[PDB]
This record gives sequence, structure tokens and C-alpha cells, in this order.
Amino acid sequence: MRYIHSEETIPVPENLKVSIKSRLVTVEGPRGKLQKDLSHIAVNFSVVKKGVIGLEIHHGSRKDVAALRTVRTIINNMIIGVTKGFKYKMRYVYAHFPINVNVEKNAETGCYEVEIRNFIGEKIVRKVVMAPGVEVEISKAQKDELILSGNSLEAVSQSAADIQQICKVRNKDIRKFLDGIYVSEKGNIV
Amino acid sequence: GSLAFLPRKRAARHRGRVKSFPKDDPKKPVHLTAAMGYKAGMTTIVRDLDRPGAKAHKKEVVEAVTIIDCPPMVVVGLVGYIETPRGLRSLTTVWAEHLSDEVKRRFYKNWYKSKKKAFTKYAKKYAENNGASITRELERIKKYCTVVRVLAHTQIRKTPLKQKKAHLMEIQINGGSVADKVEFGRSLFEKPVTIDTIFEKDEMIDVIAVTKGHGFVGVTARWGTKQWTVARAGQMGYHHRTSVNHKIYRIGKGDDEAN
Amino acid sequence: PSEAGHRLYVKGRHLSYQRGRRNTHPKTSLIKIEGVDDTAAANFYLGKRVAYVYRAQKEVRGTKIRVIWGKITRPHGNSGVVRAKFTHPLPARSFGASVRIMLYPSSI
Amino acid sequence: MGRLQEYQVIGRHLPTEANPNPALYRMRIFAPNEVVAKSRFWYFLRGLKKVKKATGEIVSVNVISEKHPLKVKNFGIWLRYDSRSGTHNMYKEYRETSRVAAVEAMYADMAARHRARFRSIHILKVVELEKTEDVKRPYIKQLVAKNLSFPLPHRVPKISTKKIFSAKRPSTFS
Amino acid sequence: AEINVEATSWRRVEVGRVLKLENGSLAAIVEIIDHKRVLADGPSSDPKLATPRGIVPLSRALLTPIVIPKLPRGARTGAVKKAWEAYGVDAKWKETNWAKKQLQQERRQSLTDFDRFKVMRLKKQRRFEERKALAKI
Amino acid sequence: AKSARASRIKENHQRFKKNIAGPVEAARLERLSAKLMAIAQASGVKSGKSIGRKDSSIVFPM
Amino acid sequence: AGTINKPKKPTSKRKTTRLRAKISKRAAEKKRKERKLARKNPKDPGIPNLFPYKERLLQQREEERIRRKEEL
Amino acid sequence: MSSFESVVVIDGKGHLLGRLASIVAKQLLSGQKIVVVRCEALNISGEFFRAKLKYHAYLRKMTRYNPTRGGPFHFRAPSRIFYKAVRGMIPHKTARGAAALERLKVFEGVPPPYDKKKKMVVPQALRVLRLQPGRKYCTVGRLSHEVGWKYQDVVARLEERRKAKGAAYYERKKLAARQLSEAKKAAAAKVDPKVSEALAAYGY
RNA sequence: AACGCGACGAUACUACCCGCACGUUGUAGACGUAUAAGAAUAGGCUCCGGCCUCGUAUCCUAGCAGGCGAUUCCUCCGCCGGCCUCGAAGUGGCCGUCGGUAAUUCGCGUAUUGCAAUUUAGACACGCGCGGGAUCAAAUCCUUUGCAGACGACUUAGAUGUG
Repeated sequence: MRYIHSEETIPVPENLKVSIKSRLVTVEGPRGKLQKDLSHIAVNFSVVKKGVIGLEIHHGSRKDVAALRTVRTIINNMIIGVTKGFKYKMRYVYAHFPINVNVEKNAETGCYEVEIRNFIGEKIVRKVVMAPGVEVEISKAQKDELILSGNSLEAVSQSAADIQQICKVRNKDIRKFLDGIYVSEKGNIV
Repeated sequence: GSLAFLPRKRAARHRGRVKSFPKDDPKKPVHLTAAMGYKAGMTTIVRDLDRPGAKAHKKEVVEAVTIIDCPPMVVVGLVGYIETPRGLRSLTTVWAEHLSDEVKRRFYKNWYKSKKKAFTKYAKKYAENNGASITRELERIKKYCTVVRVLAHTQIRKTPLKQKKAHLMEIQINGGSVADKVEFGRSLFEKPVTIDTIFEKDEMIDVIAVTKGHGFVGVTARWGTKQWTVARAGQMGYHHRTSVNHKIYRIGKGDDEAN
Repeated sequence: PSEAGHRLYVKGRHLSYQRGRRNTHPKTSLIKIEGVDDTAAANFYLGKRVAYVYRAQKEVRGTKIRVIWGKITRPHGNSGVVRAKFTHPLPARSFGASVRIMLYPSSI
Repeated sequence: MGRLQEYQVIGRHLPTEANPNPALYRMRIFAPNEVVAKSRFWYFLRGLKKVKKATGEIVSVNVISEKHPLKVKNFGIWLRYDSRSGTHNMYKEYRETSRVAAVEAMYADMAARHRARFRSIHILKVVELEKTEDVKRPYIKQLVAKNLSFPLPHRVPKISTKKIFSAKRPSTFS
Repeated sequence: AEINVEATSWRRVEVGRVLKLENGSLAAIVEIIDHKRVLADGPSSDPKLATPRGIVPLSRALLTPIVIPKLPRGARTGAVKKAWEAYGVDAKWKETNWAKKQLQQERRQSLTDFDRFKVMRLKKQRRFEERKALAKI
Repeated sequence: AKSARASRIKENHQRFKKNIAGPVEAARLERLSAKLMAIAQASGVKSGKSIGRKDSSIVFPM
Repeated sequence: AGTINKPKKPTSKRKTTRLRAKISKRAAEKKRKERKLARKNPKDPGIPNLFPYKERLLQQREEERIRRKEEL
Repeated sequence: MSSFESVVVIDGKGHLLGRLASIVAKQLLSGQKIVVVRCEALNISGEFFRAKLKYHAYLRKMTRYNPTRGGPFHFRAPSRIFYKAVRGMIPHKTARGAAALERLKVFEGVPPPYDKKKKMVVPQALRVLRLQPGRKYCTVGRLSHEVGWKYQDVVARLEERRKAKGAAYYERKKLAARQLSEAKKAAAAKVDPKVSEALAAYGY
């Protein structure tokens, strides 16, 4: 129908500096730096108030206006991770074979790796390399819990999902074999 | 038969080419990657097997082994190559002085009546200014080439053959910067390289040669039966084959007298 | 010295004959003139003399260079291509060859 | 259907002895020319009454020019069109300058969205909407917004088609 | 809170915005028809810049940096002419880089064969002192 | 059975190459390079350090 | 479906003269069969509600109906 | 405007493949020599898997009796993907069509004669001017690499070196533009005012 | 790839190379065949002043088809040397010598081609010329071999040698 104007708003907290190039978005704050490229969507970024980012499209369709809603949440997610961060808590359960989980930090390539051993008695080791920017720690607070924390929700949630998919039973009965590692809590560090 | 070896024609050259050297990384030490030898024949050995999981574990096995006679190759050259959108291009070949008559026989089809003038002017540029043409051509390899090869030839007098014409082949240097392998190649000039230094015992190697020729045969023996896919008569044999994963069981010295 | 030029003609290219899909008529040639893009520009060049200068192998009257003469007849299409009739039809191997389009006879 | 003009066509049945001074019907017809306007008159009168060209005559044909061809107006067109299923009703709005221009905009619009032909479209009413609240469709509503102003992103420059080769790459900003 | 955005800066079509057409004349938007048509009027006393009031496609128009400040929507030719002279649109157009380059094209097209000869030789006298200054630098 | 080009067969072979067969081949290449090193060790234009020119279908003939 | 990696044989959109001539024939006797069955034999929706002036059009209908009743 | 040049070097980056091929084929048959560079950077409109499906359909068509003779030779290189489009728009089985093809040279990357020449552009086939802002496009270099082109990494390294040298050339170019503007300012104070007033009145 | 390409060795004749001298020498077609950033297109460039639809731009552009002297100058162009640089199918920069040079100005020539007739002019390649440098080779046949073989073709050996 070619709507003439459509706009949305991203509020910015006082401890942040948001810098936008052509469509490259950089958010700085207490916890670190996040960048992501938005050249695949036609959008006009602007400044409306002291702490408000204005994003507009002109002469777009219903599809192009709706693509403004995904970029508003994506930038707002970068605001949250830079301020408060993200935390995924994962529990691993077993019936007879205890699951040994080992987390080391690689000096080269600068990323954590999680090694899963003894999954329903299997002798294969399962190595999962994490995304750059997510730290994994063994919970010395409850039994059989890992914490995946970081600034990027994309990096934390994908690395958590990689662990689930690497410990998955095959050629068995789902109703009886309940062994696996599962995401228990999702939220913020602060 | 296999459609992978489909152009069942005679091999284009008697020697047969490598067609693929190992992929090179600069972190490795400098080493050569190939060699040449002459097929002598086969013998029978007994090996005390150590194969955990085998029925012949810690037992005696009788195996057939092949003997290849390897006089020490003499390094005479150095060839640099550059990367291109069209492929790989040879940029500079640098030979040495005092080239032997054996490899000089290779550049002639009638050695017995020629004036033997090959590389006579090339021997003069090593003492023309101070060797400026030689050093310039090596610096061209160092600053422009991405991988360098070594020209080495075998000697037929050490072998019991009626041939006198040496076999000249390019051997790739792997594992280092282009500057490092060039200083290998110039230092290795005029020097015999033994098979003790190229290969080692207990190592799978790759063997490349041209098979036994059988001439014109029909479909009974050429294909193995009771367009390209239709079994038709033609040449069997004298084909280029690359064989894979053959163990080096021993490397004899020749001096030892108890091989 | 001077370091200038001596061109008193407008460069052209011989494109094709007058044709439809399949029938070609060599009596009229189609010429592309340097820098013309409408029929209004092509109206200036109507009646101007066209020379096709080529090379031969035998000297005849002190020269080895031969010329076929013609003149611009009418504009062709909307793109400033023009129709030219010569005393003899131009060779078919000269499709894409250059012609010289001269400013005489002049009405300016 | 081209540069249409509005015509005032008045026609009547031929005067007879039984009925002198006949009925005198009048229509407004959007036609490309004089000759088409007579033909659409007798086609429409044949469906309504039993008056044809053989027993009827044209009294007057006049062109109805716009009162104000320099003032922007919101128009409403009520129309019927015939499809494979049957006859349907639509009401569409057009922000134009003249009543003929709204009819040209309608014919191209019905050909574009619904593949309707001139022979299938019946224009019943073309009404100038005097007040802003009478506009009902959202595509006209955003045009009559208060303090309406918009930019023009991604404007491809007008480069001559005979300029095959350009030296520098063009820009789509101004 | 620091926000550093450098995205775009477009000129907007609006009531009172001065357009430049392909003919070289000036028009001023009075009311907006659609997203690609506007109603404009050029009341200028210069014949080179005068445009009759009518519909102009925006594909045939170029947006100038000149906006008449408080021009009413739907204003007729009397009101537009008063605001044209009060704002001095002709004087502000003359200072624009678009009119300066257009005037350069008019002078270059009007050169006679003699004028081209004197242009060329006077350039050579100017180029000489540019070349001595460049050699000093 | 599994193909020779199976993904899990390839991943098992990569674990064999890195952890078992890797250091064996690196050790044998250090000895062989040591023996090759033993055998091999046993003005600007005038010196030729600057590289000049020795001693056409890409460009149309100009 | 792995049609991107391994496409099948294409369905040709080139029209044969043999099939073009039959389709024009089969379209012809369908029109004849439709005309024969119609020969064999055995509503105004009104002004739209979104029309802004249905009210003043309806009163024109009532006023003309009064004038027709007065004339008759 | 409309000009006859010796050789027109076209930069293939940002161009639609078929729209550039029809313009080039017309100039070749008119008697114009054309060199196209950067054919790994051309674009084909539509999604990438549609261009991949078309090439996999092209790979199916192979002759049965003898693939070495007469079969469709499937060229994987980005220069030859472009050359196939141009050859289908030229009567290449006639002598005139063969002569037009010899006026064309197609390259991957920018060869060292042509990195110092000026690369022209065709606005009539440029992607930014032709395509809708929301539509999807693919690059010929990406399609070539997935069907067997072996020198994507070689061309990329050479283009990085070519742009490293061109950054040095631009730095000398900016200095020349700075020095030319300073020399013009100094010469304006020593020129006779009748020379400059006449040049201003003439538009120069 | 027997009509795709690279590196190197030796190249007797002829003439392999250098200089300049001309061709009834051949062309899918010279006539200023002048012009390098990269990158984005819902953004860029910059001398940081500002600028951007627009290559209708910039350079070059005058003189018997285009002299000799003067003043004025280190303005523009070209050849050879030294230093370096340029490998994707390989070149440009700096310095120096020499030569030419309306940037301002000047003295003396052009007629008759008769009122137009391609303005025979460029480039690469191919030849013939001199007068100078340089060079002193291979292959096939024949005999032989059998790692090969229907015939061709292929691996070899025939010059004093570990033949």
C-alpha cells in the first residue's frame, strides 16, 4: 500500500555510547563492545532526543515496515548485554553413568571448550568449542550445573544449544532414557 | 572396467610424472619430497609381526618385498614457480656449473655425433661479472615465487644398465619460507643426495611408474568380460599408474656388505 | 612546431545494410555518426558527403588508396543513425569499418 | 482509454404522430472522441429503454470541461465490473485534479489490480468529496495528513540512453 | 547517553519548497498530489525562471535548497508571488551552485569560433604562471 | 556400512591425524631434515641484488 | 528435495504444432457444447455502504418516487 | 555522449550479467574493442540457489557417445560464464560473428596492463540503478567457486596487493591536487586582470 | 587442448643482434585512437574551508602537413646513461647530458593544387638494403636394443669408452 512514513524508538541508558556508521551499529558500555552489520535492511537511523535513537523508513510496504520491529529488538538486545549481560544455566542429568564435564580455556584462539565424557557409558569424548565471548563455569552452587554467560545473546544461546545437540541419545527410547544436558534458566547476569 | 582410467592409451612419457606434491606449510622443517630409483626385482622375507588385534600377532609371517636400486641423486638445478589466475607458472630456472655428461645426454637424441655444446655459455655467466646473472635469478625466486623445486638426476653407471642417459626430474622442497628453501637449493648444487636422507624406514610412500605393456588385445583380457563404456579392443598396458601406501621395509646402504 | 590536428570530417561507422529480418538491400547503408542521438541532430548531416577510404594492393594512379563516394539521405530510427546511398554499395566486410563524413555541401 | 473527455450527450426517440415532442434523455459519457460518445450513448440507452440509433437522433453533444483544473480534489468512483463469476461492486478513491483524470486513473487501476476491460466497467458515480472526513480509504488518508512532507530515497538519475559508457559511478541521493 | 549517528540528510518535498525542472525554470510546491506528483507555481518575473501553475511529476524535478518559510497550502498565484518576492527566491537561486554551473554551460555553448580561439590563448597565458608557481612548489 | 566419504568417518580420521599419527610424522621429519642439512652444509646492479629484466595477447596492438 | 543440487529433466515449455492445433480444436467444441446445452435449456447489490453519500442518494430515490407517484 | 574509442575497459563489479552482455555484444558488432575486468564481481539477479540450479541444469547436458568431442564444454571460470552470455548474443558461426568475438577480452581481476588504465562503467546495467532495493542478488564469483573454479583465493590475494599499491597512488594524487590548488591561488595574483576577467565572461 | 600457455639449453646456413634506409609488403579498418584510487548507493569526498544530479568534465589544443635569429626562460616534450623499481600475460620513477620548444614580442617566405576530388602521413608485423657486431648446431634415415611393438610409434646404444 506504500505507507509514506513509519518510525520506532530505542531508548538509550546514560552509561552507553551508541555509534552508527552506514548501517554498522557499535554499542559500548561497562561490560564491553558489540558490533553488528545491518546493511541488509533499508533503514534511516536518526537522533530524536538526548537519549533516543530514531529509526525510520519511507515509502515502504507492510513487509518493510515490519522489518523495523526486528531491528529495534536486535539493537535493544545489544544494549542489554552491554549493560547487564546474559546468562544461560544448564543442567545435566543421568540415571546410571555420571556425566563428566570439563571446561578449559584455549590460550590460542581465545575461546572456551567444553568436553563431555561418559554419556550413557560411551567412551567417545565430545568436544564443543564455544563462541568468542562466552565464558563457561562449573556451578559451585548446585549439583550438575553450568553457566554460559556473555554479552551477545546470539553467542550465548547458540553455544548453549550446541551442547544440547551434542548430547542426544540415538536409536533408543525417549520415554525411558532421560540422559542429557538441558537449558534450565535464561536471564541476565546483573 | 573402471571409468576412472578410461583413456586407455599408452603413457605419454616413459618416466611418468608425480602430478601432485604434498601440500606445503612454512612451519615444517625444510625437506625434499620425492626421489628416483630403478626396479631390480622381488624377494621373500620373514617379519616378526607386532599387530595387536591380528591373528598373526607375535608370530612369523612370510611376505613378498620389492627391491628398488637407488644410486644417489645429484642436484643440478632449482626451479621457481608463481601463482596465477591461470594456474601455476614457471618463472626462473637456475642451473649450476660442471653439469655431468649423463644429464647432458638427456638433452640430445644423438650424443655420439654431437659437438656436446650444451650449457657451455651457461658455464660462463658464473664468472662473467662475479655471477651477477646467477644471483639476480635467485633473488627473483626469493621475492616473487611461492614454491621452488629442485632438479636432480640419477647416475646410470652405478646401475647395471646398458643405458647411459640419465633421468632428470623436478623435486619440490616443502616446509619453510621461500628464502630458506632457495638457500637450500643453491647449497645443494653439485652434491649427491642419498635415499637415506630423503626417506626413512617404516614409512608409507607413493610409487609412480608406467606399467607392463601388452600391445593390442581384445575384450577378453582388456576388460575382463565373459562409446567409452562399451568394451572395445585396443592397447593394454604401458599406462601411467600411481600406487599408494607401500611400506619401506629396509633401506640398504650398499657399503655395509651385510645388507 | 604546431602539435595540433587536421580533422575536418566527422567520424562514422558502417553498421549494416537496409534490411528487415531476412531480406537485405545493399543499395542503402546505415551509418552511425559520432555524437548524434536524435533525428534533430541527424537533420544537420543530411546531404553531407560521405567517403569510405580503404586499402588495395596495386598502385593505379600514384596511390594505393581507394575511395567510394556517397551522401546522407535520411535519418534512420530515433537514435540518430542515418541512411547513406553511395555510387556503389559498400562492401559487406566493412560492417564496423570507419567512414569520413565531411561538412560540404555547407548550409551554415 | 487515452485522453478522455467528459461529454454531455442528449438524445431522443424520433418524433412520430402518436408521440410528438419525445422524452429527451441525457447522459454524461467519458469517451476518447465525439464518435465514441454517441456509440456509448446508444449502447447504454438500448439496455435501459427501447431506443436505438435507427429510431433515435442526437440532439446535442457538448464537452464538460472542469471548473477548476488547477485545484487538487479527492474523488470517489462507484463502479460495477464483470468477471468470470459475475457482476461486483466497488468504491475507490482517487486524489486527482480533474474528473477525467480520475477516470483515466480508474481504468488503469482496474486493468492493473483486477484485469478489467473497458467493455466490462460501468461507471455509476464520480463524486468530488468536498470535506476531508468523507475520504474513507487509507491510501488517500495519508495524503491528506496535516503537515505532510516526505523525502525521496534512492533516486536513480536520468542518464541518457545513448551514454553507454560512464566514467564515474552514479549516486542515488540527489 | 551518547548517540553518534551519521546516516543521511535528504531534502524533503513540502509546501513552499522550490523545485528545478528540466527546462531550467523554478517552481514552488503549493500542494502535494501523491508520492510522485505535486502542484507547483513559479511566479518569477524572470522569463528564464517562470513556470505556469500546474502538475509537475517529481521524476522531472530536482529539489533545491530553497524553501519559502510559511507558504500556505493551496495558495494561489497572488499569494505565492508575494512570498516569492519577500523571500527573494531569485536572488537566493543566483547564489546557488546549481545556477552558477548552469550559467557556465550557457556561456560555453554560446562561444563563437573566434571566442574559442581567444579562450584557448588566454588559457595559455594563465597556464604559464600556474606552471611557474607549481615549479616553485 | 559407512562410506569412505562419511562425515563421521572423516571426523574420526582427523582425530587420528592430530593426536596419534601427527607427532610420529613430525619426529621423523626432524631427523630427515637434520641429515639433509648435514649434506648441504658440508654496487647493487653489479652484485645483482636489485632485480632487473633478464636479457603479447593481453593488450590489443597499440 | 535436492532439486538445486540434482535437477531432473526439464519440462519443456516449447509448444508443438500438433498439440497447439488440437487445443484450438478442443476449445472449439467446448464452446459448441456450451452453446448447445444453453440452447437445450430446461439482482442489483445496491449502493456500497462505504460510499459516503448513500444517504443523500437514497433521499433522491424517495423524492423522485414521490414525484412519480404525484404525476401518476 | 556517443564516442568511438580505441579500447573501452569496463569494470565488471556491480553489473548485471545479461544486461552487460547485450550492450557489449552490440558494440563488438559495431566495431568497438572491449576489455572486461573483474568478472568474479558481476551480479546475477535473484537468489543464489536459482543461479546454482541453472548451472547444475547446465551441467546435466552432456553428450552420450563421446564427451571429449561436441559436448557442451562447461566452463567454470567467471570470465567464461560472462563469455558464454556474450557468445549467445553474437552470430558466432559466421565470419562477422567470429570477428566480433576477437574484439573482446575478458579477465578475472584486473591484469597489470589494465590496472593503470581507466575502467569505464555502464549505467544501463548497474545493479544499484536497475534493481529494486529489496530484491536478492548473487555474485558470479560465488557461483564459480561452488562449481569448480580453483583460483578464487589467488585472485583475492592479487586484488589485495593491487589495492595496496593503489592506496599509494592515491596518496601521491591527493598531494598533486593540493599542490595544484596552491599554484592556482598564487598565479591569480600575478595574472593580468584583463586575462582573468575575459576568461570568467567566457565561462572558463 | 595434436590451432592453450610458461621456463631453459644449443642454435651451422641463411643472416642471430645493433644503427638507420626504403618498401607496387600484409591488416575485420589510425587520424588528439590522451584520462589508474578504493568503496558506499537509506550515502560519500575533502586541502577540514567546504563540496557532490550532470565526463555538456580535465589535459592537450596557434606557426610552409608547420624555418632561421633576437629578447625572455628554466615552461613543455624527446633520446641515451647511473641508481632503483615493475612478475596476474612483467615497467615506471628520480637524477644527469644532449636536442627541440610562441610562456610575451618580432623581421622574411607561402600565390599557379587554377571553384571540390582520401588530407597517400599512424601502428604492429613482414621483406629488401648497407655498415658494424656476433656464431661455428642439430634432427631424421642407417646399424643396434627389447623396459616396447600389427606397421608406425616408444626405452636405448653407435665419435676411443666403466664403449
